[PDB]
Amino acid sequence: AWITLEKAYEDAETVTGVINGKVKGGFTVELNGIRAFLPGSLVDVRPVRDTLHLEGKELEFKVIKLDQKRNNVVVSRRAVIESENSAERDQLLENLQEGMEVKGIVKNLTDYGAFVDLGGVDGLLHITDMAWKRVKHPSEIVNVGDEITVKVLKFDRERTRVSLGLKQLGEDPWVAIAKRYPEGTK
Repeated sequence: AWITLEKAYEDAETVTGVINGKVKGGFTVELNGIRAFLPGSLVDVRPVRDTLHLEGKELEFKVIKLDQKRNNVVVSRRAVIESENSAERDQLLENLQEGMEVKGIVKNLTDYGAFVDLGGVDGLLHITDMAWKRVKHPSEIVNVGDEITVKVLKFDRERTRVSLGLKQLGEDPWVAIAKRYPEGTK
């Protein structure tokens, strides 16, 4: 099995595997007795809110990384997912959508930011920038699969990543404070 997964890493082979469980960062797959990890942002082209149907199904994965030292292989639904996303990443790379303003669907929420799919690029929408308010948890404002319009603060071309912000639609209250609250106000 270990020789099998190493060749499929070299040969880019499609291997059948069973997803044994889902964790906060992805799904656990088993391939010929070797433990695989499917990243949450890499599970499917559609951010299907009902992930329960993905548990226990035999599905094919492409070996991205084989770790001899840890007995774990990181797989994603590759082959199929990589050529389409390169064209779409290039399209977003060429369009840049008036400073990357785009409707996006939140694939997964993390405690330091939200993963928002803009159709090819991964954005971290930080809890600080989800709203002007210092929210303790992103889960109350945006649910997995909600469409939010977010404005990009930073575009990382080399990693095909965008840093997102929601604050910029809400008129900056600090500039209003300069007009609302002079020094000395109780």
